[PDB]
Amino acid sequence: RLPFSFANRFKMVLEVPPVLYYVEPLNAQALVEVRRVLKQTFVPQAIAAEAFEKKLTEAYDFFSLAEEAPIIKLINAMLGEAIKEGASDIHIETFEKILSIRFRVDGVLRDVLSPSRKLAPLLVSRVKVMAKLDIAEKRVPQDGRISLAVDVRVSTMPSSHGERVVMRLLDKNATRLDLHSLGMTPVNHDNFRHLISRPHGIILVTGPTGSGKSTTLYAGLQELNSNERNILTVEDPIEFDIDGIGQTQVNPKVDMTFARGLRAILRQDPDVVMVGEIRDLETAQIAVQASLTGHLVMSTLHTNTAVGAITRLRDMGIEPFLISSSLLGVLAQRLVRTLCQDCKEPYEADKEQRKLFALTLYRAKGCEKCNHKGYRGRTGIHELLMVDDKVQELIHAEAGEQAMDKYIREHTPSIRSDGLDKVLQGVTSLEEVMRVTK
Amino acid sequence: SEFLTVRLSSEQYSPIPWLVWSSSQQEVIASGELSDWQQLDDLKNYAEQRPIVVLVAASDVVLTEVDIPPGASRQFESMLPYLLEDEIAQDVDDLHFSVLAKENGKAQVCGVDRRWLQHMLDAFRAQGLDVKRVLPDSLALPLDDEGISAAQLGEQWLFRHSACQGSAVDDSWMPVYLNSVACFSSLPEQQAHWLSRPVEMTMALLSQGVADGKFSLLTGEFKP
Ligand SMILES: Nc1ncnc2c1ncn2[C@@H]1O[C@H](COP(=O)(O)OP(=O)(O)NP(=O)(O)O)[C@@H](O)[C@H]1O
Ligand SMILES: [Mg+2]
Ligand SMILES: [Zn+2]
Repeated sequence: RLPFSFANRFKMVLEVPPVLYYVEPLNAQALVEVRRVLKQTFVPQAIAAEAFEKKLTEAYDFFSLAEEAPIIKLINAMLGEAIKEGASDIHIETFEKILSIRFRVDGVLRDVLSPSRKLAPLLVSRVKVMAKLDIAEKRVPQDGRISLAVDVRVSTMPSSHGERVVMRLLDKNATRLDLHSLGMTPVNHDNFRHLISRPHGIILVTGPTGSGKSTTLYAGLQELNSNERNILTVEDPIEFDIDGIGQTQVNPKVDMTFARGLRAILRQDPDVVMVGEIRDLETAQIAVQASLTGHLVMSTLHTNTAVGAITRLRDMGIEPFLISSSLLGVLAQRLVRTLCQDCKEPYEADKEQRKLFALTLYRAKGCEKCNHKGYRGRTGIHELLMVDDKVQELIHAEAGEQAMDKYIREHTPSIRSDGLDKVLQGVTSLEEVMRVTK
Repeated sequence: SEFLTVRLSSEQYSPIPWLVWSSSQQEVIASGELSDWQQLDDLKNYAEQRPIVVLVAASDVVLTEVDIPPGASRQFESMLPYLLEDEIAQDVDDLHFSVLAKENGKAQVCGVDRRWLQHMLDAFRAQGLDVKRVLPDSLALPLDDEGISAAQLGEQWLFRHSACQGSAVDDSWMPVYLNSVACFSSLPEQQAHWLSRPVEMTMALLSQGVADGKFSLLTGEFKP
């Protein structure tokens, strides 16, 4: 959104494929200025003075509780557990002998609990009342809605052993970045979901310029974004505003640096802290001391590998002992352009290509839909280094990159391996994986 | 004699055209395109021992004219952000300004986001690449006596209005923006008097202008 001062002066409003409403005569200098600020193309549309002013004004624990009404608390705890685990849909299904509940987390179904079958009608009744549905009627499908900032869509349906309930959990916030939609696998997302959910420790997202490290951090903060945690951040600059998280901007006009901004944040009694990046030792020292004094710290570095981030902390001047005790994990990340689904050409891989993995892969080609590239959009490929007992020892002993890479390959997949899986799925080309991976 | 010209923009997902021009031979020695900012390491091989000139996209830059208050030419640059404060669509403290020219009672200004310019220089410094100059891509186009010089680069139309004034606009709303144009590329299906000039590769055309001109946004705080 433009500033109100600028929009009111030149008679130009932005309302989102972004539309730019304007009043004639159009100013060419001001039109370029809007393009500069958005960093995105738009569609100019002419409008009369009276309709413009109206557009301007309108613009500016579940598991423990199961062993023990009591149903009201159970369903509320279940919904809280669903949001915790990051479930899209909650499935309550009644069979002959067994009552079963399942979440679908990032497309993958999962068994959460199988309570007593006798509770089946009570769970169906409670969920109906929350969505203003008919309690007595059990022979037809009933659909309703609830607001809890979660907007749940609930659908009942008749079955042979009663009724089957599904609750689709959707966030009303349209600017929510789903970490799985960005490209993380269910296993990578769970492991990263668990890592950022820890009470204390440093987490680093690393990669070169344009690797989507800021976008991944933002999605991580949005997932944690709760009233039970105090989340704050120092940025240079603030990429975009997340509502609920207190975002401080680095300002050289008052000598407000990353280090000085980070110190000020630590006196605000935070739970989670996010530093734009750790460029110098001064900022690194403070981030390490924050992690050892009961704060979860999140930041970034511009290293090519996940192991390079540990070496980078070593080189800046942080003592090995302090790195081992503080570091929870490193997320190496790259972006790969997704193939155009309309014009992607299949081809069988040769012997040299099969060494990396009839193996069918896909090529770029191109058409008018991609115009005329062969790719349309991007997606992330990842390598999540998890600091466990044996990694802590290797950092302390200073085993080096060579010996540390050996152990890391035994447990965590490479960034290329994650990329190659997407080539098999037909999401991106092998050329694009080999481009960004060295 | 030889130098590498690199065309960057605010969009990190967008391509980065580059070209090695030779003023000694008047020829294109090497040419290519990075897909993302993730390939900045690939520029090492093409740079070797050659000056690097960065062409920032004119879309990511404010090029405008302002009146110098009478008898305040010596203190003008300090007053520059406040005079343009109403005419830009963000906090003017964020921008880094460079005076291109001072003539009569007016001054030619070029503004760019400070953090972006610093971040671009830090990206090249991390790769061992030393950026010698930074200027708007549009101002590297040649001046024509018969009209506004134009050239298409990617899915954008570069326009140089005068010596210090310029712009870059997307194809989709290029015709609406213009409301004679000497064009150094294939003429579009748009627009308003388009004079066809001999066609050249845009990055090669820009590189020839880079060799002629002395403009640079590496001024004040950003001086080497
Ligand atoms: N997973 C993704 N899928 C599709 N587009 C993405 C993804 N991540 C980032 N992008 C886009 O690509 C651009 C680069 O992302 P960004 O998060 O700025 O990378 P970065 O590495 O943090 N940049 P920098 O801080 O300069 O190193 C942004 O403009 C995003 O809109
Ligand atoms: Mg970033
Ligand atoms: Zn296509």
